[PDB]
Amino acid sequence: SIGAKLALVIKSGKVVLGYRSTLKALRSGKAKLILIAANTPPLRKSELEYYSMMSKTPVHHYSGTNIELGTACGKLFRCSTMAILDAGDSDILAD
Amino acid sequence: SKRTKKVGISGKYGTRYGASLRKLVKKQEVTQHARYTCTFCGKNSVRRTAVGIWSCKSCKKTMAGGAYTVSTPAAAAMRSTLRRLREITEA
Amino acid sequence: GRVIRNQRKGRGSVFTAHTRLRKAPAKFRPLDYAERHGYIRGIVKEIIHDPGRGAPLARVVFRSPYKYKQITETFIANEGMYTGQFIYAGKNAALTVGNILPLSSVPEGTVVSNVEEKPGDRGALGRTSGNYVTVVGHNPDEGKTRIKLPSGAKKVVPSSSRGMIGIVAGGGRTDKPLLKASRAKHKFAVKRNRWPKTRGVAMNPVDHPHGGGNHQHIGKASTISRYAAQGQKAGLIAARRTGLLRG
Amino acid sequence: MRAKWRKKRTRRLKR
Amino acid sequence: APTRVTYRRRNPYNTTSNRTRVIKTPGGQLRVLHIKKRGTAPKCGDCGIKLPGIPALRPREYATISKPKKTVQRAYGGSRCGNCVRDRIIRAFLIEEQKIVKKVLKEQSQAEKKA
Amino acid sequence: PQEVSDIKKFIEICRRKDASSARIKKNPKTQQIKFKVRCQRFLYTLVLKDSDKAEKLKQSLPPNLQIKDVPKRNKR
RNA sequence: GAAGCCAGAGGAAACUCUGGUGGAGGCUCGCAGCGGUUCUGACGUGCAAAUCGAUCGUCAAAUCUGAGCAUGGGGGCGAAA
RNA sequence: UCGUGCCCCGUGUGGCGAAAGGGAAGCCGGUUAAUAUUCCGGCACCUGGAUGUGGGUUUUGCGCGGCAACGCAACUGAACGCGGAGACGACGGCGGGGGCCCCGGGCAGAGUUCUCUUUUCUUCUUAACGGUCUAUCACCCUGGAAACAGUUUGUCUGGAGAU
RNA sequence: AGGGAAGUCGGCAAAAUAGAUCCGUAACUUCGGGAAAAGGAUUGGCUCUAAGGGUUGGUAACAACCAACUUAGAACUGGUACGGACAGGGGGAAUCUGACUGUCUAAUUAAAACAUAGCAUUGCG
Ligand SMILES: [Zn+2]
Ligand SMILES: [Zn+2]
Repeated sequence: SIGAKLALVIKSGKVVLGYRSTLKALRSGKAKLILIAANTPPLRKSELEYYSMMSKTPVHHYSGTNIELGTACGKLFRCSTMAILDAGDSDILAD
Repeated sequence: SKRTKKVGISGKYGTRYGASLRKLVKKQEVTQHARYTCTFCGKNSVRRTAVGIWSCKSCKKTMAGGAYTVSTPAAAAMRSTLRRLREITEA
Repeated sequence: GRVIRNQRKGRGSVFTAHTRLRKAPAKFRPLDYAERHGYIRGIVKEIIHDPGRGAPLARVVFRSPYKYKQITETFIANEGMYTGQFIYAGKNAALTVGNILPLSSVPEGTVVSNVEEKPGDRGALGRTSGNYVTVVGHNPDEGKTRIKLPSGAKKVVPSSSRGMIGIVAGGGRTDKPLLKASRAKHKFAVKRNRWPKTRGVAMNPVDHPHGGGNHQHIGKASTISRYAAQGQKAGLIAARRTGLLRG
Repeated sequence: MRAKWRKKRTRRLKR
Repeated sequence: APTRVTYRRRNPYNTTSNRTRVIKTPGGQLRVLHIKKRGTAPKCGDCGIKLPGIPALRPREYATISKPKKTVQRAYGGSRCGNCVRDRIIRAFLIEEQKIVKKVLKEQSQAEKKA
Repeated sequence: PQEVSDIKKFIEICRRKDASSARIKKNPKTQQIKFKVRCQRFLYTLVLKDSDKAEKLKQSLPPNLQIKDVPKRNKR
């Protein structure tokens, strides 16, 4: 599922976790996919969707909260939004 | 090092008010003074301000909930049947 | 004898309700064109504690359709309302917690709060904490709606009466015991002078109909007729049954 | 600021 | 060495406005000095934090000082904080863009329904 | 009371019309000299080290501005 | 010395024990204050038309208290004599 | 000339009530037989009203700088709106500051001194109002943290960005 | 002085205990208490020792400077007495009674009285 593909991306590819790092990746234009958790503030959600619309980057709306997104990434902290920069061995880009 | 075997938070009441009343009030005292995870920011910082009022220290959001609990089972069933009726009315 | 405490409570004086810490009455917006034909959005900015009321109140700001002005209203908060939430009051509003709709626009089985007995009185029914009114029947031909009140009563109201969707916040307040006398004192010193209460059997015959005697007793049946004189009503008034029921 | 002070300024201009 | 003091005004009660501090005069006399209440900082109208850069004074004391000392050179300066102003700018721009996209989509849907 | 740290500013304050008096305080324990001029609102003072620049500045004051050296005792 | 928290020893975990931290309670000893239990008490045309001494109850609160205001006699007010 | 006319806003339309609540602004020294933050001397502040000088802005008309938090001696702002201050419980420990208390040396003065006591005691002060340099919280920039870190007497903070 | 409640309706009154450190503490119990339960060992002065810290400086686990109050241990010594005045619980076994904190008859009764939380009933959409 989405958690297994995310774990494959963590173990294989490269990611950035967090709002500021996601903004830096979107400004650099190297972001391949932007994941936004359900409990993200709506202003930040719309701003990240606008940045991804400018950068021509797909957005996946993770149904869980930031606790569950951090757990799916394998971290012990919260993560509201994240960006992947290399898919690695996963098939996360074609969905 | 557990200091009280049974009374817990009721230990401030001493030998007064009756064992059964202390046992009853223990549940509301624990549920009232416990900290909760925020629905909006996910941090464990939601605490009761007044009766029915639950505020989060981090994101500064104030919610209306139960008297001693952040949400009541009646309100949860209300949400469930409400979304049932919303789905029925919409389609 | 003398004037009893029951009779003295109706003159006002020390028996009036407390006023200072209580800011604004909790009631709906006046019924207008926007609510009668479409919907209007308001922003919930504050959730406050009303001194003397167990239910929290909600300060919600709407816009004036006719002038350049912000209108603040005080609603009774339902369980789930939060600061920053957009609520929608009107006929075409959605069936969401905190929205105010006429009872004709809601399905049956919906529970509502601050329900109007008549369209325009800005809310009368189901206003305490943890209480709600159930929409149990509809009659489109007469424009009527049958509702069930927290007392178990069923009533028929016009379908244009408004009600906030949901259950009033602060439920289960009476489950916690009021262990100390000071807790009851603080509870009633913000409401009115009715605490503490002295029993009539511990009084004199000049003070109350139950007073007097070498032993503390009522002396007759505690059930008193409905058409008793003013001051003769002390105890169970117009009781149809008494005693503890098995159920 | 305040209307009295603004009125003082415009009265100084008018004079 | 007289170290005990008296009030200098006819209010003998320790009220909120009857606030004093102890000084030593150039005549070597330990005396009191009646002081005013502390001024509190102006706060943001949206989130409520103290606005940086604006002094904390009494309400009528603000009329004696100049305009750049009572405000910050920014939109909503001295009334809202910078984070709240930034959030207002972002929210305004995004909601106007959403209104434009919604209106274009509504016009396209209306044209499709008419056709 | 205000302190001016510039000789030319003290000169302009002396040429100001509101200046009614000037006086000189000589502190020998500290080795300094203070020139104090009384204007309408503020008393402006200039502090200098003991030197001939004090007497040069004394000459540099206008003659209409009356100047006094303060006494050792402030007798009434 | 109540919750909450820290460390150590166990226990698969849940939890158990130990040493701390913390400072709750219409908790307690007790000064002021408030009150008024006892004494063959003093005093009994007294200092006093209700006072004085020792003792006693309470002392972080259902504590004590001022000013402004409200309730006025076939009335009020009354934790009720 | 105006005392006469023309508009505009109109939802709402009184007074009393606190020498302990809210509130514009004064400190020091001296002075009388008796008054003093009131008199006298010095040094300030607030409010209202006019009205000049210097400086500032402007032929890019209503300032410039800093990424930013924001700064600077100015730096247009009617109607109509928004917000803040006024404006707030009780208790517990902790930290800073003033004043008081305590200890030591030095100058001057007083006392003790059969003996002892480099001794014991007394004065050694700096107001309002301003300038300048700093002062917990908080906020901003870089950066992205698990071998989790920072940190209080008290366990809170941090990918919603910590050290 | 000796006796120690033989006094008296009745231990009324007075005496006795009392601070701090340490050992130890029963029945009962709503597990919170009872509890300072009860019952014991000590306390003066002087001379010492030991422990508990701060600032600055490239195994610094070291130097220099500075600082005040607690705590423990030991020897010696006076004695009729060592919380030397002041200050300051007598304790225990039971019974009835009201749950407790609280309140009232100002000027003869403070209490099994009143109130209180908890419980139940009644009327009202
Ligand atoms: Zn939150
Ligand atoms: Zn803000």
